Amino acid sequence: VVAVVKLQLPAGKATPAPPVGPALGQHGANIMEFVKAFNAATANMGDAIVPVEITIYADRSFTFVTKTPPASYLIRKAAGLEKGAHKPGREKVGRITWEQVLEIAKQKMPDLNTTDLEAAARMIAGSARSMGVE
Amino acid sequence: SRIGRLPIPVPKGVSVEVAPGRVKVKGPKGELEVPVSPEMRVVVEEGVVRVERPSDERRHKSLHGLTRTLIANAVKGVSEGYSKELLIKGIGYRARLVGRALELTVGFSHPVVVEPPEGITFEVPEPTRVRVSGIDKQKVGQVAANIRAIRKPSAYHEKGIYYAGEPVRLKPGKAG
Amino acid sequence: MKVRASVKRICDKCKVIRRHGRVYVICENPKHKQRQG
Amino acid sequence: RNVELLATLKENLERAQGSFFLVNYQGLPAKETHALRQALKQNGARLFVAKNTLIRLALKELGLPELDGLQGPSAVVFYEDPVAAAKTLVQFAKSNPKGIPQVKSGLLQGQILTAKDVEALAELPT
RNA sequence: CAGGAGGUUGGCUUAGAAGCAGCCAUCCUUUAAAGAGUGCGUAAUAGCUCACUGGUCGAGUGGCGCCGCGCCGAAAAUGAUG
Repeated sequence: VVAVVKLQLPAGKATPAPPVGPALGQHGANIMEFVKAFNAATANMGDAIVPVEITIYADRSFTFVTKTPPASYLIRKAAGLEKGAHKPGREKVGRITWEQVLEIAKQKMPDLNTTDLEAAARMIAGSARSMGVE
Repeated sequence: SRIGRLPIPVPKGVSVEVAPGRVKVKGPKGELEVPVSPEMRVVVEEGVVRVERPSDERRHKSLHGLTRTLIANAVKGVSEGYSKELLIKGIGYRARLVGRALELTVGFSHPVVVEPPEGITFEVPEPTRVRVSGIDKQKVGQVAANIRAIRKPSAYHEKGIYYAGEPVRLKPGKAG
Repeated sequence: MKVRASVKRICDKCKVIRRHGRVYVICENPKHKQRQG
Repeated sequence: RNVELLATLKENLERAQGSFFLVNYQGLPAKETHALRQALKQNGARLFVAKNTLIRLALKELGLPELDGLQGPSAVVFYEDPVAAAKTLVQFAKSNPKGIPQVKSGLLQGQILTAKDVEALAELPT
């Protein structure tokens, strides 16, 4: 009987210096240093907050896979998100071109709270404000 | 005592309160009276008890909730008793039971001993942990704080006699 | 910390008590332990 | 704040028909007993499925809605769950096992109405 | 007293915000009403209070446009007092 703890990695990177040290090492885990393993599943999918069933068995089954990133991020990421270096004020060509917002807010809408029939009409109110374009 | 008034269910013991000084409810061994104020004459009733007010002046509605809740806790303790429990951390120093008072090793270099009042309740069922019980409640707390008053706090470091439900803080010193 | 004014609460969870005449401010923080008497 | 609104709309979301019940399920974070409560849009379809007006506020607002006064849950928590909003025909069996196969005493129900009178609490679960 | 339904799971930083590290965000499902998620915080989390509530319970409770009277701010030099 091994209990699980809910987590989330970084998205895009693979290194697990602190992520695979005291964070998980506290409750219960096994072998670490998953550059080989996290590049095998991180690179092919994700700029957009990716969360997969984090299982801490014994690092026997290769990760890689990749779950469909969630709503706001996988709608709103491919603008660049370029600002933030200085101060927060939704600048840095944060214009996304709503047709591009539809083709990022496009087929990938499988798993959410009981439905989303179209995420480019009602979920854009969360996406655009959380990014910065009001 | 409430936004309205409250019933006070009564079991085991009886009541009385004829002297006027303080009404009473003792169980099997309980003879704890209460020194209740003048008028605000309480009503002796059936298996439930209620209480009054002549008006809504900020003397009478001040005395009202105290007049209820000083009888409502007197009726409870005389049949079973109250208790308060007391944890003690440290690097290896505990209390014992030489007579019916209790020792401790904290830095008097062997002995620390303190004597209980008439509500004597020493009971150890572990190795260092101790709990106090009895009939009263206003004097249980000050005895369970007079036990605390020897090496009470712990600032930088996990030491010290504690309570049970306290999350007491830490902060680093030299390094960490 | 006896200031003779400036008893304006600042820790956002403090609260003010009058007792025996004085005015005390009690937060859950030992930095703010004001009393104006 | 609330005076002319709230009820004038929670009672409209309760009086789409007359086949309501009561409900309560309470302790965790929001989306996965929104699994049960919002997949009342899976076992049903977006119904006011405990849209949760109040009680004592709904209890003297339901005279204005005139839904026969289904006053059973003046005890432990009332939802006044209006399962008649989309389809109250078989959703009770799906809503009982959503809280039955979970943590102990998950979804307690109170009163119920079988579209013309008040159904009993002992016969609402079965 | 009883309860806090997880797509709210970063944007730089992801070494880490999942309201509760350093920056504004002023949407939606749904129900005990919603927490654009106020506070204690460390390695994020872990959790706790209500700033929301249904329950519980039931009728004087949160501020003021202003006045009447009072309180702290107020320490001497032969023994005191209107």
